[PDB]
Amino acid sequence: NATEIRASVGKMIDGIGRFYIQMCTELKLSDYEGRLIQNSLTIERMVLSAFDERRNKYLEEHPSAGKDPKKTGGPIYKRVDRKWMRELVLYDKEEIRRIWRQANNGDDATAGLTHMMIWHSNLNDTTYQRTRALVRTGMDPRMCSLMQGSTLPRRSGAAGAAVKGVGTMVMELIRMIKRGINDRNFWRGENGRKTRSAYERMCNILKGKFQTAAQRAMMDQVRESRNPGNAEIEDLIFLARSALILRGSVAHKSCLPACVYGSAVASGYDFEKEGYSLVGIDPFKLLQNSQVYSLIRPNENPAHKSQLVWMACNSAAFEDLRVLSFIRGTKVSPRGKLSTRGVQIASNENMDAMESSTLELRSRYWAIRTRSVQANLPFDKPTIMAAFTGNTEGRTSDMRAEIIRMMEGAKPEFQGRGVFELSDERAANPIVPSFDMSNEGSYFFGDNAEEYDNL
Amino acid sequence: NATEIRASVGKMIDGIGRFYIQMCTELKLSDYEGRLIQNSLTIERMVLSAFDERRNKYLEEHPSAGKDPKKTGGPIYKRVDRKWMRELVLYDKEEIRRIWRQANNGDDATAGLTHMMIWHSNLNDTTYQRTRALVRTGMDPRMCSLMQGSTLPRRSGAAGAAVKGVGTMVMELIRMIKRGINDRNFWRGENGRKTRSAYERMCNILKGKFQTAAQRAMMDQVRESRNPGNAEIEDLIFLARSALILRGSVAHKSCLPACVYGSAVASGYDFEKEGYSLVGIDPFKLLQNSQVYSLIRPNENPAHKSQLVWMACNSAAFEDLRVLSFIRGTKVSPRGKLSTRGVQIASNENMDAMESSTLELRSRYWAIRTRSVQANLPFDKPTIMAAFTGNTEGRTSDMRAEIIRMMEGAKPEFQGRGVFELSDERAANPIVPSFDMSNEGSYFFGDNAEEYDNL
Amino acid sequence: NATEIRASVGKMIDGIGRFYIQMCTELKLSDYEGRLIQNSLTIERMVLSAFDERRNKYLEEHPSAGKDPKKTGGPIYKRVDRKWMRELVLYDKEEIRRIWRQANNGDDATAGLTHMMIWHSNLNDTTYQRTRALVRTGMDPRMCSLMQGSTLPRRSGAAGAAVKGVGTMVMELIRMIKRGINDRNFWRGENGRKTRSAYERMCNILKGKFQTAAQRAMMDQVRESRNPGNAEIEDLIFLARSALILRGSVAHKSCLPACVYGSAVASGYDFEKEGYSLVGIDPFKLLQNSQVYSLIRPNENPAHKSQLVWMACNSAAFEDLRVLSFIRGTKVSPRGKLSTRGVQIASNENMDAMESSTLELRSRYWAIRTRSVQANLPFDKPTIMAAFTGNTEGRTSDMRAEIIRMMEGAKPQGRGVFELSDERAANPIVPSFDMSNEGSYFFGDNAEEYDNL
Ligand code: NA
Repeated sequence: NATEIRASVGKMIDGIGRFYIQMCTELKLSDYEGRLIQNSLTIERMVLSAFDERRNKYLEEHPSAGKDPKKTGGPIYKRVDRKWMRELVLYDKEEIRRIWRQANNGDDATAGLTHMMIWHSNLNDTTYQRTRALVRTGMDPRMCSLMQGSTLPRRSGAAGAAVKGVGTMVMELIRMIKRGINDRNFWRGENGRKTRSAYERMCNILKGKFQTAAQRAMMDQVRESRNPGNAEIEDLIFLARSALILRGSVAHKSCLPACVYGSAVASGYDFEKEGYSLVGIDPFKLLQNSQVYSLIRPNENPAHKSQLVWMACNSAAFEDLRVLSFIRGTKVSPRGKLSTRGVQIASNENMDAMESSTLELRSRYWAIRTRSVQANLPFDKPTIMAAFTGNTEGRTSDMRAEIIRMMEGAKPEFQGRGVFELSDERAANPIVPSFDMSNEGSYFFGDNAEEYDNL
Repeated sequence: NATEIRASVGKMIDGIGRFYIQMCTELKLSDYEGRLIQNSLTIERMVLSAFDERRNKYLEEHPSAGKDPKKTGGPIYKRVDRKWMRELVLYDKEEIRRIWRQANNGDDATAGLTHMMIWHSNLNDTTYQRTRALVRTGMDPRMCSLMQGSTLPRRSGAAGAAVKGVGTMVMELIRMIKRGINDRNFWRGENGRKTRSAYERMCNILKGKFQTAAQRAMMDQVRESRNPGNAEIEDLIFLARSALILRGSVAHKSCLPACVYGSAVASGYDFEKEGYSLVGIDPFKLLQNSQVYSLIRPNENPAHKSQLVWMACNSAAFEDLRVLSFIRGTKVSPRGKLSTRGVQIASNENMDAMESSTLELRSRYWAIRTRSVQANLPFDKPTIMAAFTGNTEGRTSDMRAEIIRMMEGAKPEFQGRGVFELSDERAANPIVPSFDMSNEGSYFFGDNAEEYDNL
Repeated sequence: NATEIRASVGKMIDGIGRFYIQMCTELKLSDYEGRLIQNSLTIERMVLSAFDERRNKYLEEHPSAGKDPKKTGGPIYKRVDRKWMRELVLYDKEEIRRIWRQANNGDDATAGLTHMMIWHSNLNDTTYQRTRALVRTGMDPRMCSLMQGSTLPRRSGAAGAAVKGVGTMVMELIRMIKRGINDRNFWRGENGRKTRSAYERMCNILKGKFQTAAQRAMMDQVRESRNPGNAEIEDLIFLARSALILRGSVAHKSCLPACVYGSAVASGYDFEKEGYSLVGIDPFKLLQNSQVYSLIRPNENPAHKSQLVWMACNSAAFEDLRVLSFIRGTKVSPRGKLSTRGVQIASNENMDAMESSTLELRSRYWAIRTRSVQANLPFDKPTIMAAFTGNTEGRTSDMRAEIIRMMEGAKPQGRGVFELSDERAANPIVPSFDMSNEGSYFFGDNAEEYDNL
């Protein structure tokens, strides 16, 4: 029955590929322009917008975007007369829906839509900073390593929860609890009932993330509080600090851009026959054989742009760079050292100086997510100081004292990688890694990237 | 009437040059020795000392320096027999005053004295750290980016105030308030009236720096407190933290050393005819055409010494390094990464190992200070954490809550730079910069420079 | 009489060498294998274990190690058939004691045992991080620069105490005071008298470290408290923060591995004739003439492994890297920038990928510890913030206010640098620092935690 899931997962990868090929024909893009990752993002955004229907389920629309809510589109980049031309294309949302379902043989393929949504979330996590959003909710900016999927749409329920990190959940809870503090009628009446049911659902999702009985117990107390306030906000802050040392269980999905899937179907490949699994070597096989191009701004390093895309494709922004450097075979530097900005090109950017280069998406080894010798690496001092702080004042409980005790005695042993040679297609001989101890361990060390809430 | 100001500003630049030429002839310096920036500083110090008359208005004299208060002087460096010789010269302050007024055609030229004072202030800001002075006044050492002109003399009135930053003002206020806490007779008597009038003047100067109505309002409350104490000190600390995010308006004057002005007049240049403006391209033109040399210690990078002087000449220590790197055309590294120390050579240093090199003071572009596409860059995490802290305990108010609300929701839209080609003398086509995002943004990131209070 | 101490110190250096030569012959190691620093560490551990007799005086034994407490040993590495072989050797502790005393001409040579113990402490200080142990005792992890000899054995006598830093002493006091808070029979009875006598001894040792009258006075109050608790713990935390700015006086002993001493005696050298002094040029002379090899893991920089050993040999982990870089002649990078791990090889590590390289232990200059132009360097911002914090709330006293005043107004352990050609210390060298280098060895530290094993 495990190969039956591989057939269904391959069936939707086939669907994303079939759709992207039709969109390239529809937009009349050359083979090079079809492999441009900037064009792939625009095509992906149109489907999520067409099926969203202003629900904020698959993406988040601009306030301007809601000027003609029956149409969707974005920038399409073409190479004309030795220069890069940008044009704003528009299609009817009903037309885009028709083409998407047509590529999936009449089906809706909600999973195919979700797949591209998580790929966008992984790209935003690897690209943009979230420290300003943490400060608004009264959080420590040093918890940036807990923000998995913090850019997901507001109403992406089932799909988003699996990818969201502990800090992302505490943020959506603190945001919601602070909204209750203002007006007392928030949690009362018919309207209140629905919001209370979502409150208990979010608390249970976050409870499932924690893998210690003490952390789960404190989340139970927060959920049972019929009228939450500043007391629960402080408990959630404390639980966020524990997540730094006593890490929660967060799922990482390796979602590639649509152009990769499309260019593999164009050659000739039946993902429904061969099957497909996001867990093992299948994503690495596609990236080794892939050919993706990207627009590049002046004073940008195309090797750093490649690391940005390669890391987002593997959902590795929150993993140890010393492990990523071993798998990649090249130093995976922290984000602050990257001479690059977002993959997307803003509308105010000038096209005259824009160039393109080949994205380097290959790896020396491949790895399977494992959540048997193990070498465990220490946390950096900012993580240690952010975790063991603020416990000298305020609320106290038997559960807080128990959690702090587990934090102090925290063992080296969670979301690991089993490294194998590319020639070892069947995962015969696991490779014991040999880390370069001079590289930084956190992708967010000295982070200087753009803030997400800028547009 | 705008060209009438250019003629008067050119008249004092002519005066500084005429004076420096006379001092080189007076001291019998070679053409190379006249272009040595160590000699330029000594000559500049003698004028500020001659007209100060122990007022602490243009400089700050050593306690030893007041052993013969009728004379002034310093180290003069000459190249004799393949080595650098240092000698201590002494002149009567009346003689130095006579030579200064003779070069300015009998005038006093107070503006010319101020100009060299601000140039010394900009050099000290770019060179020395002030974290120990911040700790003495109970401040956050991470507010080092608010210490513009923190080395200006205490009794430098109107001219110095325009250059002083928000943190410099909070320091001089807290220093003054703590002396009021100690002695109860402070605000009483003739001294009390004067010191209270200076207190209200400093509060209004700092109030003018802030560009939000809420910040100005809190400064009014601090001024109206007829007997200030620890309550106002805590308000001033909070306002300093707000200045990190809601930046004040501080004036930056590009003041070049006297040797540059002197070497331009020596060739033949009438700054009174052509005019001169510190705002536009005139300082960049002088630096492009300039030829300045500097003594250099062992294990010092002459390129890093050049960045130190070039940054001080443009008063850019408190600006974004990614903008300075674009204008300079070369990476403008943070101060911690500079393999250099102060420009001045201490009296205890050994001359045998001393060498000299050519200062690289040229730039790829020039820029005019503007206080129209704009790309806004995030603050580093130490700035964010220093700004949003300490507000959980202690004082709360309608004004404090309003300021924090503006800080949390602060938009990126704080003085910018307008970049132009050197071939674009009339500022026709503005250049949209392309930053290298791998460079650090703060000149004080990982700061390791000497403390200013050591001598 | 100063040359009489040089003769006795040379007498024990000769003993360590005589012993190591006998151990190489006993273990049948080649000349190369005798110069492998991994073999030297194993040999050194066997002597400390044989004479310890489970006292925790010279080392700290593993719980497994106490499965046959009459024997001792460790991993010995040999080069067989182009590969590195590891074998676990075992010897009777009485046999190792007999071989050690025979090399010192029948004497016990406790100083020689202490010498290798301090060398192990210096290596652990330069290698492993102690931030997790700091958090357990409620301390600031930024006080890592105060942890000299924090890995020394529990019952290490006078010699070990002298090497311990201020933060190491506050840790052993807070640990002990927290044990008194829990159980009250602690300060009562025969145990109570002894444990109280050790408490007053530790307080006086730490009092001697401080070199300001105010800091010494606050330690007196901590000692006189007949029943200490959380009040003294907070006083000790405050005194540790003062040590960041008002540094204490801690002794640093340059102890080289036994293979260095052994390889110098093998050639032929009478340390008892020439004498030996850990203070001056003698350790630098040995390192200049030394030839030491080290096993090296994949993706490790042998130049960084060399810096690790050279720094531990000079007990320099807690000194300014800008001074160490001037003496070394090469940039001495912070520990976070080093592409290396511990010198020792764990039992779970695979020998197939292991290689060896030559340790670069030479220096451009030598220096004598001096505790006359002086150039003083600023503290980094984490040190400043860790020192001036927590004084807004809690306990207050005339002594705390006096110490903070001395900290805020504090004016600027030195090194006197000389050329290698200047053996008689004629011309002191005024250093010329590279101001781009980081000043603290622990800046951005990413090394393994000492307690994990
Ligand atoms: Na970056």
